[PDB]
Amino acid sequence: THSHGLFKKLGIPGPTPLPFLGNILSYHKGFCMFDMECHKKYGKVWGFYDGQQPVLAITDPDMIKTVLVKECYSVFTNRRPFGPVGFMKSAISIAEDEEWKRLRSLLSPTFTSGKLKEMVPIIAQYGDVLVRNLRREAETGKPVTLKDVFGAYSMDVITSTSFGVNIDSLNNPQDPFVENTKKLPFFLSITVFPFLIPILEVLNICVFPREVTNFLRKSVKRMKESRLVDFLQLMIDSQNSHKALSDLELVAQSIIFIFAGYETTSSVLSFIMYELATHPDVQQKLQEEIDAVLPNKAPPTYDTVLQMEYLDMVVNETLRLFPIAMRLERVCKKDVEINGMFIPKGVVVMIPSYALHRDPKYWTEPEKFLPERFSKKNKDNIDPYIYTPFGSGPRNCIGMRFALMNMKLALIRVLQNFSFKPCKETQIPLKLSLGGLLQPEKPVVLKVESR
Ligand code: HEM
Ligand SMILES: CC(C)(C)OC(=O)N[C@H](CS[C@H](Cc1ccccc1)C(=O)NCc1cccnc1)Cc1ccccc1
Repeated sequence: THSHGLFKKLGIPGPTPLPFLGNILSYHKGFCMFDMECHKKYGKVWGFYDGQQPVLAITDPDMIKTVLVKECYSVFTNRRPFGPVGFMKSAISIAEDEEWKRLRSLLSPTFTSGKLKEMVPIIAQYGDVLVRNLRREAETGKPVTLKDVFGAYSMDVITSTSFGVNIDSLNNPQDPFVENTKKLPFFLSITVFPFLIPILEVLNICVFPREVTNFLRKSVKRMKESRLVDFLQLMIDSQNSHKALSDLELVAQSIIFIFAGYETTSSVLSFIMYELATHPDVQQKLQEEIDAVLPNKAPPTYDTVLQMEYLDMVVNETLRLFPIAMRLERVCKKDVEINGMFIPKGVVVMIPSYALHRDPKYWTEPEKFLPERFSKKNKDNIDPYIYTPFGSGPRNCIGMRFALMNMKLALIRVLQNFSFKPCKETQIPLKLSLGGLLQPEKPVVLKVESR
């Protein structure tokens, strides 16, 4: 301190920071709105300060590719640290440098296409649970809260695809597992006071409610020593050139996968159903495609899901509008130059995906939900370093193909059986949480009718 002269020195523009707070008061309307304003106010690069922490936003695609792919191992290896994390330091998305590289290797084969194909039957079964739970509300002409019913399904897939546990968490009961996973303003104080992280790490306050972590640490070792197709097994089989996965490390990845696949899968489904309800022609076109590929509500398979091109377009265009990461970030670990621009050590480089996905300079009518932008005709004109809903380079979303498959199997089975209509209580137009997550302000409620 005061680092608040850094961008002024390098001649990079940006909004003037306030002492101690940097630019964070500018987050009051949300990260996303701030990034769009900076994009329009300042052009291709700009800097700002989370507290004392310099953040350099970059929007040039070549420069993005340099940061995410070309210089990843050498410079831009880690994300911005947050805490306190406790033992979750060993989790893949949080770990750093060689320890992350290791964990990436031990977990990468778990997410192959081949392994994903063997997970489809198990992921198929809970699609049926999803329909029946939906019908009980469709037969009772009462509006439905999608996040609840989609969460129940996403919850259902996680416990099965990661541990073998099998529940209908929606109704079926207070089964011992649904509840510790229920615990599925503090994080802002971190940024003005990031020097308090090591404080909280010697105090063992875990952002992961220390009890849940205590529940699964023992829960895993119950499962481990009971067996001795799912993620736990795929990881246990792995610990049988890198030191094998420890027993606590395995747990920490389990936790990351539960987090990853719960509110992401559920929220993206809710975003998709909102678009399909408020664009009835897309919904019908999708329903026809599904009936053409799977006549008589034939059960979807891995191969038939990959066959559905309009399904893919609907999914991709939704992710354009609602990229739930909002931003991609890498810590600069060395003095470097990329594409004719100096970057000093310790700067956080940030790619503002939300802003890039809704930038008129690449997207016509960016606010409109228009699946055709992803027609095999048009999909080729889309810069992969502008549309980046799963990141890019060695540190992109490891769960990407699982998550696309998991969501699509849900949609297919659901669209075979129901149509989705707006209720008077639907928020139209949907608004984003002014807060820190990409979620709707009010939850998505829609009318559900049986075909
Ligand atoms: C639609 C759902 C999802 C989306 C849009 C999504 C998106 C992302 C994005 C944008 C990143 C950052 C990548 C980067 O910085 O370049 C990421 C990281 C990650 N995601 Fe996902 N994700 C989703 C679901 C999942 C699921 C289901 C898993 C299951 C395990 C998962 C596991 C991970 C992991 C482990 C990382 C950290 C990768 C690493 O640091 O090596 N994600 N995800
Ligand atoms: C800005 C603040 C500090 C408020 O919260 C974050 O920093 N939020 C996370 C960073 S840990 C994240 C999820 C998580 C893990 C433990 C406890 C809560 C949450 C994780 O790794 N989840 C797997 C995942 C999540 C979403 C998409 N795909 C994969 C979000 C994150 C986004 C992209 C890459 C890595 C992390």
